[PDB]
Amino acid sequence: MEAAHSKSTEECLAYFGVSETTGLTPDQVKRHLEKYGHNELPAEEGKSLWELVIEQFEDLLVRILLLAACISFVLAWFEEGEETITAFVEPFVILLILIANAIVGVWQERNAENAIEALKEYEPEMGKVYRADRKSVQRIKARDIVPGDIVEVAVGDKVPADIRILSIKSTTLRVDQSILTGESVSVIKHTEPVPDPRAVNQDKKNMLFSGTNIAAGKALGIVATTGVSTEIGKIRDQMAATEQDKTPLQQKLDEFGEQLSKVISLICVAVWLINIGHFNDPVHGGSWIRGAIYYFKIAVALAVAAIPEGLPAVITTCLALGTRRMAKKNAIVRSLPSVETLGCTSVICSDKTGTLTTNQMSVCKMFIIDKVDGDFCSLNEFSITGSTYAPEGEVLKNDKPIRSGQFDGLVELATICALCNDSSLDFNETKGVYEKVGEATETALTTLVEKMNVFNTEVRNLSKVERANACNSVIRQLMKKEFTLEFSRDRKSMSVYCSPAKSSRAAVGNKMFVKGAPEGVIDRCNYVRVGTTRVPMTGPVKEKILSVIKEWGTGRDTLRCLALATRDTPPKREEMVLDDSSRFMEYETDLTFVGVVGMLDPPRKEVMGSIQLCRDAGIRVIMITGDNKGTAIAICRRIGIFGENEEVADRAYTGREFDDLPLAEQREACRRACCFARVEPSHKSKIVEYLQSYDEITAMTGDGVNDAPALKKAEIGIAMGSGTAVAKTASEMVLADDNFSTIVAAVEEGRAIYNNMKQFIRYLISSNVGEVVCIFLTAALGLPEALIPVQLLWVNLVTDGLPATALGFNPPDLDIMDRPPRSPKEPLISGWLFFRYMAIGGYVGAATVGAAAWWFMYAEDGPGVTYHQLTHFMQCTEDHPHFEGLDCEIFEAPEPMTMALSVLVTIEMCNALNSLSENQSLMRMPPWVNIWLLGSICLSMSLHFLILYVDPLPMIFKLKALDLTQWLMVLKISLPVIGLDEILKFIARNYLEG
Ligand SMILES: Nc1ncnc2c1ncn2[C@@H]1O[C@H](COP(=O)(O)OP(=O)(O)CP(=O)(O)O)[C@H]2OC3(O[C@H]21)C([N+](=O)[O-])=CC(=[N+]([O-])O)C=C3[N+](=O)[O-]
Ligand SMILES: [K+]
Ligand SMILES: [Mg+2]
Ligand SMILES: [Mg+2]
Ligand SMILES: [Mg+2]
Repeated sequence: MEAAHSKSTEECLAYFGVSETTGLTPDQVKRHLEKYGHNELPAEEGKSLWELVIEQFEDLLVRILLLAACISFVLAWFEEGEETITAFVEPFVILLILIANAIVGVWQERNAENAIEALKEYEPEMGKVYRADRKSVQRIKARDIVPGDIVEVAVGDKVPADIRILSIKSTTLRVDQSILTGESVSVIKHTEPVPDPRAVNQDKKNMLFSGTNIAAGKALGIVATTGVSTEIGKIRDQMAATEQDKTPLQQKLDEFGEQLSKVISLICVAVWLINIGHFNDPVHGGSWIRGAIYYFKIAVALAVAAIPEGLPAVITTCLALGTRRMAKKNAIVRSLPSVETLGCTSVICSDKTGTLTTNQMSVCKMFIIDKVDGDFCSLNEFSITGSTYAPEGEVLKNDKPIRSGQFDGLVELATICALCNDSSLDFNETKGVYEKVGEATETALTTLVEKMNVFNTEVRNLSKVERANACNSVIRQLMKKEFTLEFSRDRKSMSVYCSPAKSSRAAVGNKMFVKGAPEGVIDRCNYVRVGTTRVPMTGPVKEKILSVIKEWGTGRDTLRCLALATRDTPPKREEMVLDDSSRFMEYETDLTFVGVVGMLDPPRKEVMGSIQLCRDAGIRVIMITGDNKGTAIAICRRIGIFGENEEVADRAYTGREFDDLPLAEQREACRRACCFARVEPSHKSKIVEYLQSYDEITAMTGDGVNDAPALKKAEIGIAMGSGTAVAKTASEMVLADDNFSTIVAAVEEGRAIYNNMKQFIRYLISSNVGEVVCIFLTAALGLPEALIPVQLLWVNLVTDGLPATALGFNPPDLDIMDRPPRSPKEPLISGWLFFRYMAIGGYVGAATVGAAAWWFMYAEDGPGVTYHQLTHFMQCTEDHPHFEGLDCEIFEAPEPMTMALSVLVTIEMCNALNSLSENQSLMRMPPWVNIWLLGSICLSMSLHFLILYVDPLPMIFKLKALDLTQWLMVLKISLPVIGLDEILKFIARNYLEG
């Protein structure tokens, strides 16, 4: 039954056909279960199935490397008639890397969700119904509640379904709806229909919503909606329809691959076309394969040589360590490339209740009467530190710690807060936090008493369980609560009747403690207490009170105020009737004013500073709450979204205000406004969608069910640890300790990750360029091969593979978060940076062939051949006239190849130092800054000196120990690459941009 809110109670009972007193007949229950089903959502699919491994292979970089692994495998398997390993090793080790690259991927999010599921422990939901089976109320399974079921709820009960209220057994019924509507205060329910057409759940005050909590009172209702049809279920399907693209980092790596897939196709056809004349016609050789496609085969192999091969591992490595860093900061991350997405965020959309605030009422201000000199009235005002239900906090007077006990007025103020209270404080030892029992407004008073400690009770050696109501149990030993006068709307206050206990100080008679709305309570006061003494209510005194209450009610410190009073001479209890609550206001007269407490749903202490750090980084914060506008504006002014006296007007919109604007004017209002209040869960995603329409990477921070669709819509969703389950599943990042200052740390991380990522990409791609140039120059000049694929394989994975990993530990700049977020359209690799590594890449290729050629001609240790003999080494034969005094085996010597390899590994160690910064000289920013890099240089160089002197390795890498003087030549070739990059860096500093 949809829209049950807009229909009368008797109209709802007719829809299912069930008496209010009897209940559902088992015949009806059986029919109502086949026409509506079980009250539950589809099974939780937070299980990482083994089909989600293909998601790790959606990255085309891995796919390119996978494709390059397959086209490097086939040409060596069916050709050349050689089953050696040299051509076979690279095919499977690439495949061995990729399968291992996918391991960490499906293990990270698996380890993540196992920590997210740990956040909420199993507490099976139940429900209380009335049926024709038994007259007594029977507690049944929550899932077995059908629409049309007569359901009663009491204080503390979690509403099992979307229920239309029928009758409120108590005077008033308060319902906490923070997790669904973001409403900071509990709502009072009625039974009358709401004929509002465009009504939000917040306007539907005649129904109970599933998932919400009952604050106070009890009522009996009719279930109008169950299962996925409920307001929670509607959102579950709402986010199920919500679709998001790949993470900004993941899609930025993809476009780099599309650029690398082009040069892979470019050099594949370039080598194929330059050898024209030989191709496009069958020549002497290769008749088994028509067309002589031999030139195509060597072109494909050369294209594969351009792939950094080791790169898809060094990237995942960098993200992996950056993830556990956040884990140290109690931040759980779903996907690996989601650790960067917060580093390129332009707008952070945050929810209010539960996210920006603790969602726990806290008494922060509090005053009593100090002196009454007829015309002069002074007050004793106090401040209370805290922001949670925890008994942790001290009472201050004029920002100085005081003992509440030495104030007689405060002792009585506590006595009222402890006795006139139907709520308690409990310590959830499972979650390790303090939770409320009943109404938040009263629990705040309970917390206040525990913090005050008016009798100075030692509580040091008490467990957190019995600490929750320690100071309150001391007060409750003094007076005996005879009965309580429940809250009523016409009066807006409540009171309790108390008689002394244990005959202690029986000189005084019974008392009556009252609390309620200030103006209403004070109007019924005739006396004000000054410590222990009482004086009449004078005009000036009356004014001094109301002036402060009005001040605390608005402005700088907008609070929820509450006046506290006692009735020194209460009526005899036999002359009081507790049947009609309209008599209660009269009983609460001739009162004595004691004091007033100020409370609010306070912002988290880390929120204000975090917002400023985001602003300094150029990240605009925007509040999106379902709470009323007044509270929203007030919170914004405290955290720094708005100024103390800043004129908001159309920088803040409500649900209706925003829904009345045309679509064109709606998206333009999302770049101006920074506060949207009284907002449906639908609008939250729409605001995110609008910000994304201007190509802005926007984040979302929430905790409630109404935040779920927006948490999923954003590029990155951030869920609070003390939030709903659906919010946790809809997000990628989960703050485990609700620390808001973790976000700004995840921004610095994401900016440090991306910057370092550009570095070891440029570092690895430059090496492969040199290799391609080397292989090409060899085939161009007809020289002996300088580098064999087995050597380059070892290099790109080990020797310059892990120094690239050490580049992921480059120190963050000081100007890392004083600059705006990077541009979305801005590419990972630019045309300038392309030329930059292509220039040093070209040098590497020319240096490698030059090193080997040096050994053949001008090296004293070498044969000293001429250039013609070197370029015609294949025409060499025994006793060849043009090769006099030379063995043709000298062109297969391992010594010149060692030169080409030692010049390659050394030129990368120098390039590693240049890869420290992008535009900073080594003279300005010294190379001894990164100690992680230097360690990688030594280890890789250690292996290089290990790969020459060990003896078995030179026999498989075709190498030999280098000469003591020949090493000096290597340094005279490798070192200039520093000066090359230093030149490129020089015309970058204030010459490329200045
Ligand atoms: N309009 C109203 N309708 C119903 N109750 C009201 C009320 N206005 C105040 N109260 C009751 O007045 C107090 C101050 O209002 P506050 O928080 O400053 O709001 P204001 O700005 O002054 C008025 P606004 O809505 O036009 O903006 C409130 O405390 C309790 O009920 C409230 C309460 N509770 O959970 O909220 C619980 C409770 N018990 O016992 O559980 C008792 C209250 N009480 O007053 O006794
Ligand atoms: K997300
Ligand atoms: Mg290779
Ligand atoms: Mg919230
Ligand atoms: Mg108000």
